Amino acid sequence: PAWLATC
Amino acid sequence: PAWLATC
Amino acid sequence: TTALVCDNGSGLVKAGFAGDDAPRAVFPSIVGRPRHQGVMVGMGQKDSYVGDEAQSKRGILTLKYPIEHGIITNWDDMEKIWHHTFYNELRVAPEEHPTLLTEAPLNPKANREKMTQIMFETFNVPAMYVAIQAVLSLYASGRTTGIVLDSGDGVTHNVPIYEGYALPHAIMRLDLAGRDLTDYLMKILTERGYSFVTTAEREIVRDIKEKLCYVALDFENEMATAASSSSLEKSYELPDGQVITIGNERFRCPETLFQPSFIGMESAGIHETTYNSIMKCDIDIRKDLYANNVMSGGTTMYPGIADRMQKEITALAPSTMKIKIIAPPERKYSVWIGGSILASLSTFQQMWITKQEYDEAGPSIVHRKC
Amino acid sequence: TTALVCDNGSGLVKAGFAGDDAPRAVFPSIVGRPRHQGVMVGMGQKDSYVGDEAQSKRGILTLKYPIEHGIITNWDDMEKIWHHTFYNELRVAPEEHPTLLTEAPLNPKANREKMTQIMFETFNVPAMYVAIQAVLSLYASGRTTGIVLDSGDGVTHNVPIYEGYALPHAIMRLDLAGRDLTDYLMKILTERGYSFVTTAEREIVRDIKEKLCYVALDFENEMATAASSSSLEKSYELPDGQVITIGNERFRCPETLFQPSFIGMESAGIHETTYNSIMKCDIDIRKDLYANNVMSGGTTMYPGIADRMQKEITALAPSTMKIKIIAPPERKYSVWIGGSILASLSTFQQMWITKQEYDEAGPSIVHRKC
Amino acid sequence: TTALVCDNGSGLVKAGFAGDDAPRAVFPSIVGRPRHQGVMVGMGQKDSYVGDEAQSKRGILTLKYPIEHGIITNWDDMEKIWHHTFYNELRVAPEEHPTLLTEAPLNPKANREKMTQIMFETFNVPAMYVAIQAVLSLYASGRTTGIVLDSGDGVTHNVPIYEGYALPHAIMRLDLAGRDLTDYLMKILTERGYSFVTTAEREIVRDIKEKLCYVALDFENEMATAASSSSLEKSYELPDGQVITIGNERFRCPETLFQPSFIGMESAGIHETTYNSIMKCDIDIRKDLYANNVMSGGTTMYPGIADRMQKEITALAPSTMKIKIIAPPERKYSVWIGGSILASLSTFQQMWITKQEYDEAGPSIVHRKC
Amino acid sequence: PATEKDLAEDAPWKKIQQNTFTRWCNEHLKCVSKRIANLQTDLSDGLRLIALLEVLSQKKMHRKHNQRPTFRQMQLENVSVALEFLDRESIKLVSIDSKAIVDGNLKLILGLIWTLILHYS
Ligand SMILES: Nc1ncnc2c1ncn2[C@@H]1O[C@H](COP(=O)(O)OP(=O)(O)O)[C@@H](O)[C@H]1O
Ligand SMILES: Nc1ncnc2c1ncn2[C@@H]1O[C@H](COP(=O)(O)OP(=O)(O)O)[C@@H](O)[C@H]1O
Ligand SMILES: Nc1ncnc2c1ncn2[C@@H]1O[C@H](COP(=O)(O)OP(=O)(O)O)[C@@H](O)[C@H]1O
Ligand SMILES: [Mg+2]
Ligand SMILES: [Mg+2]
Ligand SMILES: [Mg+2]
Repeated sequence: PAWLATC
Repeated sequence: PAWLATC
Repeated sequence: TTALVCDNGSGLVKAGFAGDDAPRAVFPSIVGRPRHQGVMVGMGQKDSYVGDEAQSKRGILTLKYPIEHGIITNWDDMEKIWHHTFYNELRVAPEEHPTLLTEAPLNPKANREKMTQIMFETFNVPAMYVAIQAVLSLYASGRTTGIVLDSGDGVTHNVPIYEGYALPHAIMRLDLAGRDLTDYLMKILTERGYSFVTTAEREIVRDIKEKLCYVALDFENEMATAASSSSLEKSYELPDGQVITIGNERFRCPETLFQPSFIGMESAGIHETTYNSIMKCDIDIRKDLYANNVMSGGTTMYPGIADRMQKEITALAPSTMKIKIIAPPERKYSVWIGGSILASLSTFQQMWITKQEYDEAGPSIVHRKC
Repeated sequence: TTALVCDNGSGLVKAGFAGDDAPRAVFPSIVGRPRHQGVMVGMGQKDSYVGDEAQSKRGILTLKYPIEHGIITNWDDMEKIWHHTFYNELRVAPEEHPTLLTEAPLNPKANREKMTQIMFETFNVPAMYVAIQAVLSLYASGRTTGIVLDSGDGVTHNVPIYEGYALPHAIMRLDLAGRDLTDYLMKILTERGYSFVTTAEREIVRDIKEKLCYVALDFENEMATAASSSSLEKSYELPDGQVITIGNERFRCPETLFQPSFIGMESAGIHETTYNSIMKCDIDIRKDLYANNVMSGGTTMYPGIADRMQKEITALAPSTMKIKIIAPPERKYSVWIGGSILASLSTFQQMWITKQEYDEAGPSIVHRKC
Repeated sequence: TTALVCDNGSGLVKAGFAGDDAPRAVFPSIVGRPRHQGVMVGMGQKDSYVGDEAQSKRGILTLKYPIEHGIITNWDDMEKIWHHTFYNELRVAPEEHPTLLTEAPLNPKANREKMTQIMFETFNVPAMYVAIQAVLSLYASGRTTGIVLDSGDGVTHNVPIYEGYALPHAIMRLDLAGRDLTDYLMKILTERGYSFVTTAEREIVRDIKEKLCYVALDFENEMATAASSSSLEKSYELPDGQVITIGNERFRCPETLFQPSFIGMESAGIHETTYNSIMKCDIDIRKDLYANNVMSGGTTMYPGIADRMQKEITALAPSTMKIKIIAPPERKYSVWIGGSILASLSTFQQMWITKQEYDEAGPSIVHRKC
Repeated sequence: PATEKDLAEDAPWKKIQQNTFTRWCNEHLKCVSKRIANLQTDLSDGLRLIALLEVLSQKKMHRKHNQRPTFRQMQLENVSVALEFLDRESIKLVSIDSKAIVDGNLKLILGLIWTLILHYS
C-alpha cells in the first residue's frame, strides 16, 4: 500500500 | 556468495 | 542567499535554515479532519489541521499521513504540509531563496518528479535540489567512507559508500519502519488488555514507543527474565488517567527489526541486510564499512541498539574485522545537519535546479542532475 | 468418550455434544437480579436468573451481560452461565468427558488464561481446549482456504487463511457488533417517538432487529425511497400492546457496519477491513480469498448482506477477480459445527489440555499449545 | 538399458530418458518452507515443497534456491530435488539404470565430487557420469566445431571447441545470469512505482522477464524512442489484479549482459568475452568460430539477441570474417538433447563411472575420467 | 510446440504409467473387494489409501481413521494419518501432502504409489 501497485 | 569465499 | 532545508520525513517534518546546528521548527507529518459535526456558531473549525495543532485536537480529528513508506499518497494534503512548514512554522518566504529536499532511495519516479512540479508552480522557489536521505548523514558525521542506516518512520535503506562513491548495486530498501512497530505495538498490547484502535489512539502508542522501549540485547534470555522478574515492568500515564503497565511488550516490538517474522514480512532482518549489502561490495571495501557503520535517523534511539547490532554483525562477520558502529547523540537529525552542510558548500551552488532550467527541460530534469 | 462443545458467544450461549449436526441447548448470555423487594413469603425468588428464564421475568430483573466485546467483566457471573449450561440446560456432567471452548482473537491474555483456571477447579473436566472462533468456520464450510467474518454480538475479526495457514499479520479486530446496533437502534427510534431506555426494553429492540431489519443494498437510493413510499413501513407487536411502526429506521442501523460514522467509531468499515486484511496478505493469496469469502456467525442474517458485500468489495477490488461470498443458511451456528467437527478428529485427541499437564505447567500452558 | 538424463540447471530442472526428443518432466529448482503457523488440524502441511507445487503455494512459502551460480549451497535441500525428480516427476527407479548429469565449467571440486557422493549412496544408481554443460550443445547442433554460449540462470561460460578439442586456456566464466536480471528487474521497477521485495514476488518478476522483454538492438536509439513513443509500453496481469505497465524497463535489464555497468560487475560483457575467448585461441581457429557461434540455454530467448550479438561482434571483429550465430528454436533444451545423444553413443558405454569403481578409488575418480 | 510435447499435459507415458499404477494397486485390493476406476478422484475420501497400506504393510494404523468423511477436513485427517504412518514405516516422502491427494494433482499421486512399488516388491 502507498506504492502504484504491490504494497 | 554461493562460493567457498569471494562471491 | 541562505537556502533553507526541509527533510520531509516519512513520519516527521524537520526544516531549518542552512548553516544552522539545530532546526528552527519540527512538527509531525499529519493532516487531520473532523469526524463530527460542528454545533457551535462562529467557531472557525475549518477542514484541515496539521502539525502539533492536530495532536491538540486529535480527539475529534481522524489523522491520515500524507507521506507513507517514503511515498506520497495524498498530493493535495502534502501541499498543505509545505504551506504550513514555511508560512506558519518558519514564517519565511520560499520565493526569496531556494530549498533543499530529501527523499528515500528507490522511490518511484513520479514521487521524485511530482515533488519538483509542486515547488516551482505553487511556491515558486528560485531554485531547488533533491538528495538521497542517506548521503547527507556522512556530511553530519564528517567521514567520506561508511554504511548508513536511516531507519526513518517510513523506510530503511542500508546503502554503502566508499570514499564518496555510492554503489547502486549494493543499495537496499526495506519497508519495515516505526509505523510497523507502532501497528505491531498496538497489536501485542491487546494481550495485556489495553486496546488502541484509532488514529488518535495510535499517537499515544507511538509516544509509549519513544520513551519506554529498549532493544533487548539478548531476546531469548530477557523474555525468560521478564516472566520471572517484574523489574522491567513500568507504567505510562496516558490521558484520561487509566494508568497502564507493559512488561515483555516493552521490548517485543523493536525486535521486529532483527527478525520481522512477528509481523510476517519475508525479510532477512536489519542485521543481515547490512551484512548482505556489505557483501555485495568489493572485497577491499568491506574492511572500512565494518569499521565505519553509521547509525542515523529515527528508530535508532532504543538504548543498546549499537550493542545489539555490534554483537549481531560480529557473529555473522569473520574474525579479525574490527566493528565500530557510530551512533552519535545528534542522530534523529543527522540527515538535516547534512542538509545544512550540503547547502553551505560553495561548490554546491552549481548543482541547484533553477527556475529557468525547469521551463526548458520540464520536470524530467531531476534524474540527470540529482 | 464424546467431548461436548460450548461456543461461549458474546451475546448467545450455544453448546452441544460433538458429532451432532444441531446443538442441544441455546440460551442468551444474560444474568439478571431483582430490582424490587420481595413482598411474598415462601416465594423462592433467589438472587440470580440466567438464560430464557431471565427473559420470562425480565420485567422485574435488571439484565447485565457477563461477556462483553469478547471480554469477561463479571467472573462470578460467567461461572453461573457454565453451571446452568451443563447441569440445567444439557443435564450432563463435565467431569466425565472434556469440553471444547471458543473465543475471539486478540483478546487479553487474562481472559484466555482465567477461562482455563475456572474449568479444572470448578467443574474439573478431564481435559479442555480453546480455539479461535474464526478457524472453526472453515471446518463447517469444509474448505481449507478462505477469509472468515464472524460478526458475533461482541466483535468481528476478518481473518484470512490460505490452505490452513493462519496469518497473524493480516488478522483484524473491530468492536462494532450487534449490541452497538441495538444501542444505536434504541437511539434512532427516539426520532419516531418510541422510547426504550432499560435492560428489559433492550431485549425487545433486539427482537425487533432480528426479524424486521434488512441491509439496504443501496442506502442513498433507499432513504429517498422510504420518504416517498410507505411500503417499507411494517409493524411489530411488543408486549403491552402499543403496536409500533418503523420506516427508515428499519434499515438505518445495519448500515453502521459499512459506515460506522453514525455511531462515531473511527473505523474504516466492514467492507474495507476485509479489503484491508486481504491486501495485507501476499499477492498470490488474494485471488483465492476473493473467491472464498466465508460469511458466518450472527449479525449476517440481514437479507441481501451477501449482495451488498459483493457489490461493495467489487468496487474496491480490481477487475478480473471473481468474488463469491459464501453465506450458507446454516450460519449463526457454523462456529459450533466446526467444534463438533474439530472434536471429532482423531488427530485432535493429542491437542487436548489434560488435568495432569495443568498442575505441572499452570494456567500459562494455553498459549504454547492453543 | 536406457540411461536417464538430469540437467540440474541453476534455475530449472530438466530430466528425461535418453534417445528422447523432448524431456519427460521439467520443474523449477526451488525448495520452499512455511513462514506461517499451521492453524488447521489434520492438514498435512509438511515442511518442504519443491517444483511447481511450490509455485502453487508460494504465497505462504519462502523460496530458497539450493543451486546458485552453478554451486550447491544447501546439500540436504538438493537431495530433495533429485528424490522429487525421479520418484515424483518421472516415476522411475534410479537403481535400475545409470544417470547422466551436467554442471558448469570451473565449478569448485567439492561440487564436482560431492555430487557423485550423493548418487551412489542415496539413490545407488548402477553407474553415473558428469559432463560440462557446454559440450552437450554441440551434440544437439550436430557440429564438431563452434563456440557455445550457455547463458543458464546461474552462469555463462563462452567455451570454444575446434573439431571436438576443448581448450581450457580459452574457457571463460561469468556469474552474470538471469537471477541478476531478475534482481535488477526488481530494482528498476521501483522507478515505475511497482514493488516486488519477496521470494514469491520474485517469481512474478521472473515471469514478466520471460514473455515481455526484448534485447533492444540499438539501446541508445530505443531509449530515446521509449520516452517519445508509448508504443513499446505493454501490460502484464499479475495475480491480485493490479495490472501494471512497463516501458523502458521492458528492455533495460537484458542490456546488463552487453554492459554490466548497471549492476556494477567489473566485467567486459557478453559480446566481448566471446571476442576475448576467440582471440585466446590460435589464429587459424578464429575463422570457424566466427562462422559457428552456437547460442544455447536459457536467457537467449530475447527476440533479436542473435541480431544484437551479430551486429556487436561484427564491429569488434575484422572485416572479411563471416559471422553466423546459430540460435535454433530448440534452445533452452539443447544441453538436454546433447545428453540424450551423448548417452545414446555405444562408445559412451565405456565412459560411465560404475559402482564397483567408486568403492575402489573413492569420490576422486571423477576428475581423471570426466 | 514440438520441442515439448510431453511437458504440456496428457503425454502417452503419463497415461500409460497411470494405467499401470491403477492395475497394480487394484490386485492387492481384490481381497477387500475394492476397485479404483480413476486414481485421481477415488483417493479423495482416503479410505482406499488406508486399505492399500493395510494389505501391504500388514499392520494397523497408529491413529484411528474416520469410517466415512462427509466434510473436507475429515478427508484430510484420513490422508494425513496415512502419510504419518509411512514415516513410522521408515519411508521417505518429499512434497506429497494431504491437500494434493484430495485435490487430485495427478502429477503427485502417481509419485506416491511408485514409492510403494519399489518398497513393496
Ligand atoms: N526516543 C525515541 N525512542 C524510540 N523511537 C523514537 C524516539 N524518538 C523518535 N522515535 C521514532 O522515530 C520516528 C521518526 O523518525 P525520523 O527521524 O522522523 O525519520 P525521518 O526523518 O526519515 O522521518 C518516529 O516514528 C518514532 O517512533
Ligand atoms: N435473524 C436475524 N437477523 C438479524 N440479526 C440476528 C438474527 N438472529 C440473530 N441476530 C443477531 O446475532 C447476534 C448473536 O450473534 P451470535 O451468532 O451469537 O455470535 P456469537 O456466537 O459470537 O455470540 C444477536 O445479538 C442478534 O442481534
Ligand atoms: N522466453 C524467455 N525469454 C527470456 N528469458 C527466458 C525465457 N524462458 C526462460 N528464460 C530464462 O531462462 C532461465 C532458465 O535457464 P535454463 O535454460 O534453465 O539454464 P540452465 O539449464 O543452465 O538452468 C530462467 O531463469 C528464465 O529467466
Ligand atoms: Mg529519517
Ligand atoms: Mg459468533
Ligand atoms: Mg542451461
